[PDB]
Amino acid sequence: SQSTEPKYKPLGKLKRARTVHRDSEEEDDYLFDDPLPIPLRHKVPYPETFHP
Amino acid sequence: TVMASLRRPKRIIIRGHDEREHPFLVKGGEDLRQDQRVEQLFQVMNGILAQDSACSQRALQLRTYSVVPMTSRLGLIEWLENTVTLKDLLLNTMSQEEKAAYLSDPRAPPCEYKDWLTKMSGKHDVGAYMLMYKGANRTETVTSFRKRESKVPADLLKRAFVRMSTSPEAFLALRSHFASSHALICISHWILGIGDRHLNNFMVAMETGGVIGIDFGHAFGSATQFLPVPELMPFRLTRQFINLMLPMKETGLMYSIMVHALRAFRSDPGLLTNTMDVFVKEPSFDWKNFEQKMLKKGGSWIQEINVAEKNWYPRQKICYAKRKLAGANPAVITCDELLLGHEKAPAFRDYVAVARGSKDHNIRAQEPESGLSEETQVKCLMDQATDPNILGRTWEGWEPWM
Amino acid sequence: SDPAANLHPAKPKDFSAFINLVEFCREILPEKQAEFFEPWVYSFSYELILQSTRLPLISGFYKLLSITVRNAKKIKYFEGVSPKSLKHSPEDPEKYSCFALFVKFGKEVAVKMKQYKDELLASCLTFLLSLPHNIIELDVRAYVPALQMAFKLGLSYTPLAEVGLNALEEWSIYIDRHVMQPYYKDILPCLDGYLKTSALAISLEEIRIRVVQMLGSLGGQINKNLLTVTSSDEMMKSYVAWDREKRLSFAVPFREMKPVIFLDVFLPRVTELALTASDRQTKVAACELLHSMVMFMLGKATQMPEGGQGAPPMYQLYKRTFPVLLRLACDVDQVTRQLYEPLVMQLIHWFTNNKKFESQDTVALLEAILDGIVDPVDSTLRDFCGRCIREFLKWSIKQITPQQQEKSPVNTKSLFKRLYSLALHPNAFKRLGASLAFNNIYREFREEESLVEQFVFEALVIYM
Amino acid sequence: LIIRNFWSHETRLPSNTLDRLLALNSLYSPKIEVHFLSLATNFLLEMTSMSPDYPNPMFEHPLSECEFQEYTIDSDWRFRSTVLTPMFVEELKMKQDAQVVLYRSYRHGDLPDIQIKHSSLITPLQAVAQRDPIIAKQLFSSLFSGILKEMDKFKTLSEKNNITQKLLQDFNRFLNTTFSFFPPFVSCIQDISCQHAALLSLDPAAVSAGCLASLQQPVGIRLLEEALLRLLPAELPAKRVRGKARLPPDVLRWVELAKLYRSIGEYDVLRGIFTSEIGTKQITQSALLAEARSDYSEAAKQYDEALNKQDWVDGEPTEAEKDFWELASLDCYNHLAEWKSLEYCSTASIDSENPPDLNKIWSEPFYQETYLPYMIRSKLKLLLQGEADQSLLTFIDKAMHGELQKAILELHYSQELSLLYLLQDDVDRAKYYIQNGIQSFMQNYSSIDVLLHQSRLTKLQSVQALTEIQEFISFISKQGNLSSQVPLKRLLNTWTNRYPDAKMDPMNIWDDIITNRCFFLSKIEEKLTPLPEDNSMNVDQDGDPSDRMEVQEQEEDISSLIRSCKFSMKMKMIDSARKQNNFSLAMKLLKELHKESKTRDDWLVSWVQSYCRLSHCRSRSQGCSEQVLTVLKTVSLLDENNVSSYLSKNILAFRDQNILLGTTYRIIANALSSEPACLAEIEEDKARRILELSGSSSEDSEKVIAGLYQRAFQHLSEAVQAAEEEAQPPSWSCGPAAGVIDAYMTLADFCDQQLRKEEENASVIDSAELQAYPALVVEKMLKALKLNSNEARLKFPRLLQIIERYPEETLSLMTKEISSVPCWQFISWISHMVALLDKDQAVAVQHSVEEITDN
Repeated sequence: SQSTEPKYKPLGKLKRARTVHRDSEEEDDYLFDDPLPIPLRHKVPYPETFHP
Repeated sequence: TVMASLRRPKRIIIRGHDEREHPFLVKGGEDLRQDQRVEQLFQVMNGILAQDSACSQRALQLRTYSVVPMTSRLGLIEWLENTVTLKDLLLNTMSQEEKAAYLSDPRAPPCEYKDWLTKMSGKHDVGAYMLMYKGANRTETVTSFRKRESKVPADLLKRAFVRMSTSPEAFLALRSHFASSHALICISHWILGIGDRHLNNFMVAMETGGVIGIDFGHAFGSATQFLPVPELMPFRLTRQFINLMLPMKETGLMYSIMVHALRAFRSDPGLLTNTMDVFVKEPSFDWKNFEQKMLKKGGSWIQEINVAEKNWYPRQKICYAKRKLAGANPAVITCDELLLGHEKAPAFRDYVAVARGSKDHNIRAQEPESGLSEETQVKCLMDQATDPNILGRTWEGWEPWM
Repeated sequence: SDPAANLHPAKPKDFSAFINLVEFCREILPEKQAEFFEPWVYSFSYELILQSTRLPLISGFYKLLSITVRNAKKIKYFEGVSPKSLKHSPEDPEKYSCFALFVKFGKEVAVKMKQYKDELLASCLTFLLSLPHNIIELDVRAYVPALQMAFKLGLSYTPLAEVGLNALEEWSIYIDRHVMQPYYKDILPCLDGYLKTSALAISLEEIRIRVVQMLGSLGGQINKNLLTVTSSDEMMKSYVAWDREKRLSFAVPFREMKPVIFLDVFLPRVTELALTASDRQTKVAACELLHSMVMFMLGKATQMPEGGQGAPPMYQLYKRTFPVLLRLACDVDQVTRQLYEPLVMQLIHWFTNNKKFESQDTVALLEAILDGIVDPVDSTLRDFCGRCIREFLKWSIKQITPQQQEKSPVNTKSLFKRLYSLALHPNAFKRLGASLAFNNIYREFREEESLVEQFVFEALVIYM
Repeated sequence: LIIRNFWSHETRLPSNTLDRLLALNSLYSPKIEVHFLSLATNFLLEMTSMSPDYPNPMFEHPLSECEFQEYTIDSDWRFRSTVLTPMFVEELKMKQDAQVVLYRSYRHGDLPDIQIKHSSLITPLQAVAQRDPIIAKQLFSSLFSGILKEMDKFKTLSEKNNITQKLLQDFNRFLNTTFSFFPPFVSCIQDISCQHAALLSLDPAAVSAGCLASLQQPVGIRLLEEALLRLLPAELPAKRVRGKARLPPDVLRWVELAKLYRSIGEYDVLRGIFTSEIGTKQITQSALLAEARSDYSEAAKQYDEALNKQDWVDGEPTEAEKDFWELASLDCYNHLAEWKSLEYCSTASIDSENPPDLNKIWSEPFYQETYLPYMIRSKLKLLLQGEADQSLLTFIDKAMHGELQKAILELHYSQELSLLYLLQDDVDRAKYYIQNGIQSFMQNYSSIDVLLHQSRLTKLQSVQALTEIQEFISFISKQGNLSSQVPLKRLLNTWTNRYPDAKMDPMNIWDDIITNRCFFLSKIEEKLTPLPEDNSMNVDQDGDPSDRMEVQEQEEDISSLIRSCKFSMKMKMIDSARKQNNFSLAMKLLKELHKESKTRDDWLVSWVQSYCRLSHCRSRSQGCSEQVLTVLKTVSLLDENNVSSYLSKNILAFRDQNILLGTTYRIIANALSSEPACLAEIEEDKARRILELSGSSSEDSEKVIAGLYQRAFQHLSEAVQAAEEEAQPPSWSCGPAAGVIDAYMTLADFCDQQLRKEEENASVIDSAELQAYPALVVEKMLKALKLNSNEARLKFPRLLQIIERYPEETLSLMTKEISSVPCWQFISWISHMVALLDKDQAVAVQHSVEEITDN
């Protein structure tokens, strides 16, 4: 526990929630009613650039 | 006060019991039921634009004034305050040296156009345009029109807006409002088939930069079907309007406004199409009223004898309006109007070719005749409006140079 | 035309006694929760309203009535009288009669307050905006302009701003949304005017905080009306150039060259500072610079141009400047007044001269004076314009020769015809301006015997 | 004054009146940026008095003869306040030595005095310039322009070029070395650079940064456009210079102009700039078209396809196009509320390793401006939705350990800090952050010009959100509201009565408001849990909940009300998104609500109707085959007995479902009629389903169309009969009349379109079944006009045309039914009614014209 002497009170973590499992694994019965899922976004540029 | 314009109307001020003054324009010997019906059509258009989210987020509304007929030969028209004619603004922007040379000077574009018509056609009347249509080539017309455009200052609208404004923010606001108003006016006039858009038919609001359209005499291709010199243009997008957005192109703000307005109009066309159907089938809109109206005013000098003859069919006008409110090519529509009106002419083929294009420099000739999207339709409209081949063969009073 | 002008109490001690009594009643009366004030609401309100009706120029009656209406609301006195004449008196006719009397007095005060100013106005606005929400729910419109004036004056006078904020909050909370919806576009622009000053008695920081919270609590479907006035009409104005060309060319001297600057780009901000500046030093500097530029304009106009062209037309510039000079010559200040009143008199004398006559400059000056004399807000400017019309006629009839008057604008006949037109205008303030003008001319009018014998019957019929 | 005379002395300020401008340009420090214009103007005008033309009078001649008297001096009294005092009634510790000073002199006369000293204009000009930044700005600009124009006459070309280069370097130094960013100073510098030519080569990056900091975007935009127009740096596309890495100078100016236009909020100009100048590929045009069509899914897909593509036949795209693609894909993912994608995209380019190091956000200025807000927003949204992750919070605490990072976090993301703390309890501190956010809103709104509408609208939406944040904080900070149910009821009623604009607010405002409200409801549900750690212990301990389950059975505990409010708010958001033509977001929210919609009959039927409405709106802008597929998905949910059981209980939902099913059938039939072989164009299962739904024994392309039209008419007539059959009270003032009007107009429009279709093309079939169409149109349109429908009022003349075409079917019907419509509903078409008086079919309008003549 590190509340700290000053105002910041930086929080190490969050007591609230932290629930491990959320929502049914089923995740909505009808595939037909809703449209196919958008492709997952992909990006692979070169890092360590100067003023990109 | 007597207004210096055609038919010489007069301006009176009425003091109401609400302790306010109401200026009005008194027009005598001029039926004005068509103007009232067109204003009602614009009100319906304004409602449809207001009920659309994309246009509501940009506040696209056509400025509508009041037209009231009291007699079949006399009526009252609301007078707009702090407004000026676009031609008057362009003329007053020019200096004394510039104004005298365009206004009164040999080799001026107003005189070079007539000299060129005499050169390519041994006539000094309305048949010179027909002979030039039959006897001129695209390259010559384009080169002559560009050389004629080069003789008029290229930043008249920009200089005027700079002179009125005091800060760059005011200049930005005025230019944006002018561009948006002009784009909305252009698309709404093309939907209604309104022609005869010369520089004296536009009024500029000098306090905010807005544009207002007046003097609606032609409707549903009347300038393309019944004039001795046909108008093959959807709206007025000339060199000055292009140069107003000096670093940018017309494919930005104006294109976006026109596309959004056309998309709003094309969604649920039933109300609009029904209103123009009620407009087009009227017992007071006979061919006699049209010929009296076109006879009273000069225009393209329709004369006491009409070559195109009476071909008044309200079913064809509403059919063309419904077709263009769906995916349709503007070149196809104007060629259809030319076929309906100018069939017995010696320059029919040249009319059709000029109005259609060449498939090498025009995007409207590379597209199908129907099923166009809104973006493609607006692109074809802009290409047909800015075509030097069409603009180099127009009526002298239209002034295609400015 | 101002009612509370050149008027003094007959007994100055009685006014001091009344002021002390009102100030004492501010502290003593609202005490004890007003449980004991229950049987005195009608007996206080009737007498106070009668005395205020008999003497409408005393703010103490309005303040006492304000305390009366405030104590009643804690009591709840007007929670069941909204049906009004639908039922005669289910519980008590005293409350119904008090309600009806309160309704009529407030509507009359709102109608009569449009000519008051300063302390009397602040008290009337407080009294009307302290009214219960049922009376406002009757007719919203007569009370709207009161809210607008209270907010506008609260941009500089904090208690009026607080009163207007409380009234707006009460109206938005308790009055039905359907009836209050159309009026928000008239109310929110002055809150925007409050918000624009955030770049620079409850301090204004908490007032702006309350304005922000009120805007947020209204909702996105309403607070957009905060931008209704802007980007339309006047807001575009004063953003346009006074003249499309440049007239005042000034050559700044140096020992080597003479660069040319234009003083017509400074004119709008200089006039704005000379008219409304909080700090006194910048106001004095702006007034002096405006005087110098008026002298420069007059000299440049009167100077014979060296070039082959004609004299530089200063019509547009004179027309914008002449109205500002008229406003400045009747300022609440005295340095501005004694600096600019002789300027206006000298300008009238010069434009009525033999040299500068039958021109659009005299026309511009005369139309500026005649437009100022029909000001529906400022009465001091109206008085000053009446005095300007007298001086104009007095120096017009003397300087000019007996000849050189046929087919000549800006003459006695023409001035009378403009006054006659003003007198027959259906607008109330035009007739008032014409009457004030004639009341300022008649001394000079009666002296000219030849002018009388042709201008008495027509004027009598016109004014009847 | 001593320092001023020291600096104005010779050998420290040359008196050649041209090198003095350069000397004043060199005599500049960022500390005195506020008063620099007044200082420079005073230094320039102080040498005017050394000229021989200074003391002598300016105008040599008076206007006329006027003898001036002795100098009149105003009475310099002590000013007093009079606005706050009793009226009709009958200390100056530092004001007495700070009284009003005066310049020049005056002389009274019967004419104005124009023979004034030449100093009488110079002295007050500088006097008022010292006390006003705007006047000093104008004076400095005018003096600079005049000195430059006059030096043009007395200099050679090489010297002019040298001094212009020196001025350009000085202005670049001014724009690059500043921290106060005084709006008059940057505006003056940029305007002076704009009105000249050799100064048009000013550095675009410094101009953009200064205009972004000081909010002089119009000035920067004007400078950039005149730089693009008048300079003409290079017009050779063949790249005659040797090939190297650096981007072209013109496209840098285009990028800066686009940045300024995006900051000012004009997205159409930005789209045009990216279309015509930045874009050099074909995928870019289609992506921009999709973005302008509000189809963010397709635009994002095309942006990712362009970014991962590794082989280009035409050539490698420029770096500007690639960064525009990345930024536009970030904007598209933000618009779609795809937080998990937005967070990746934002954190993708920081590191090549699988876990990104967030500290490198604070490394480059480019990373801070384009990735930080998106990353913060995505992580905050993911946390507020209920997911658990500490990355954002660890980043926040480690950043506020510093001072520059903490300052620039507090400057902008104060609301995010408030929400982040309020999540992790800390109710006491978050008030400080929300007050800072409100104050920053005040500053930002007050720093924007009044001619820019979009920015002020955006700030209005922002302050709405901030005020709701503060209101919830105030509600939760008091323990009295936790007890009982009246404060929760008040808050719920206020929240459901306070909504963003459906037609005028973007989806970001709705998303923020809805997410914050749902988070607040989750927090108030967590706080109002039973006090013992085991559920229902206190409930069985006390006796009140036992009797509340019997008497108060009408509603349930706070959980049910919270769930109902959440469902209603999310449905309102779904309808708003459907109205704003954002279909992917509406589909996402509809699925997310479907997860739990099937627990109550009214919730289920509301979900089904909203889905069908969204699909109907989606079908409009698609082809015939896509139309058929969309409404074929739609049609499977409106013919189910499980929901028909509830439809038998409520008559309004039955009418709405019948209307929706009739609309679906009409769409199917219209799509089939406008495109033959469309059924053959789709797979056999869908064609067989359409054949079964048609109900026609034949297998041709016309009997199916006729059957679908018959089913559509049957459903619309069933809906109108359900509406008419005493489905509601009379309901004055047209409260619930919207559904009845909708049914009337739907049936009337369907029958009217069918009647129009018969008139256009020549008819060979008898079509005897259409005898009931025109009377139906006239009658139902007349009831709709009675119910105050604007659409019927603008569709009135069609009824007169129908009367003319088919007299004996409906002339008497209209004559009987038109007599009950209010007379003032025919004022718009008064000309037609008075022009339809000498015809045979005039009996209908006689009563109407007599009524309006009487009124």
